[PDB]
Formats: sequence, C-alpha cells, structure tokens
Amino acid sequence: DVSFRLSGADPSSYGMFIKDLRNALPHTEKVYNIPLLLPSVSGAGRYLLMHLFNYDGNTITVAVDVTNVYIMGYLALTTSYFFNEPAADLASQYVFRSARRKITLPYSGNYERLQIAAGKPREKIPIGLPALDTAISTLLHYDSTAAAGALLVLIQTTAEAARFKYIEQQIQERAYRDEVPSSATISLENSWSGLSKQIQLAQGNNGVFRTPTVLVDSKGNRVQITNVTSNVVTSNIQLLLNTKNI
Ligand SMILES: *[C@@H]1O[C@H](CO)[C@@H](O)[C@H](O)[C@H]1NC(C)=O
Repeated sequence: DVSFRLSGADPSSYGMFIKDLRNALPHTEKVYNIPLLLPSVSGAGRYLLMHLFNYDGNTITVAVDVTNVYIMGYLALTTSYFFNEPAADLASQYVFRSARRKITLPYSGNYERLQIAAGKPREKIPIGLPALDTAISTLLHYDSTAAAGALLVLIQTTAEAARFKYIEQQIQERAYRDEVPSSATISLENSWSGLSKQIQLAQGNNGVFRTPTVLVDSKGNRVQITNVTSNVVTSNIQLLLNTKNI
C-alpha cells in the first residue's frame, strides 16, 4: 500500500505519496476526466492502509475507505483506534485484527465533531509536513483530545490533498513550515461532496451544474462554480465521491 516517510521528506516525495494514494483508490469510470470512486466495495478490499513514518521512524498505519477517502481508524504499535461510528466499527472487522487491544475514540470522525473534541476550528490548526510529523507522534501515544487535533491535520495532509491538487500544493508550500489553511482550502474541503455531485449531474446537462457551488478563492472572494470549464473542475479536483453515496 502507500508509504510516506517524513525523514527526508521534501515537496517532491510528498507529491509522490499523494499520487500513490490517488492511484491506490479504484475506479472504473471517469467523469469529465476525473476518476469516479466506486459506489461501494465489499471485504478488506474496501480499505486502503497507509504507512506513515514520523521523522524518527516510528510508524502508524491508517485505514482509508476507498470509496470516499475517509479515515476510519489507525493502528499504533499493538493498539488500534476507530471512530465512534457504525462505518468505522464495521471497518474494524477487516483491519488491525492482530492488534493486541482495540480502542474506540469517544467521537465520530467528521471534521465538525473532531473540531469540538480538539477544542478548536481547523482555521486555527497549522498544517504542513512538520504538523503531519507531529500528528503522527501524537497518535502513537493515546490522548483523545490531542488525537482529535492530530486527525484533523492528518486528514488535511492526506485525504484532502488527494481530493484536490490545490491542497496538495498548499501542503507542499508548508513542507518546512506549518501554516493554518487558507479559507479557500477550507471552502474546498467542505465543497467536495457537492462538487462531486454537481460534476456528475452535468453529464446530462451540457456540463452545466443543476445547482452552482459556492467557494472562496485564494483571497477571501466568494465565487460561484456554475459549469465544468472552471479550473476547480479542469485542474483542481482529482477524485469524485460517487453520487451513489450522497
Ligand atoms: C461557465 O464558466 C465560465 C468560467 O467559469 C463563466 O465565465 C461562464 O459565465 C459560465 N457559463 C455559463 C453559461 O454559466
């Protein structure tokens, strides 16, 4: 599966990791040239395992649902941790079975619940490769409040980077220094579902969205995406959540 080593990591090798990750997610069709994620999968095949090594070489393995790129849990040494979610729970039936013990975090994994558990919105959580290296370290040794914050960083530096090229780029700019995410980045992260959907709906509407998706650009300006010619569709978005999951 996909490995990433923070020791010696530079924008080039991170880009290689994000590409491996995108390439590990299965799809049969493409919609306007963007890989479409499957409606569902059955078995251990529904999950991808990422090996993340922090600067010092200590590792966690993270489980990602390959149909929506959600993190469902992770393994840290002999302990597995999963979110307080039916899906997450179901996932524990296929990975990290050889874990000595299994812990279930008090909270579910949506960005909103994790933000509460962490005690802060992600508009204030610095992300980047250094932050990812810290996140990894934080999850090795249990603390659930710390973990909520580290997961928000991990999700943004992996799942969200995979889904959007602009975000993978933001993280590359923060390869040797963390910075909180731009509003644009937040807007994007929040618009994945809608965008994935509106892009799929335009196949029978001449490339025009039933409903326009509102974002903020790389400077605080609210803009509307009405059709697939926009750069967010042509250049930015790299994966589509199958509408059979929206
Ligand atoms: C399509 O998108 C372009 C570029 O974003 C925009 O300028 C144009 O007005 C849109 N066309 C329609 C018919 O919505």
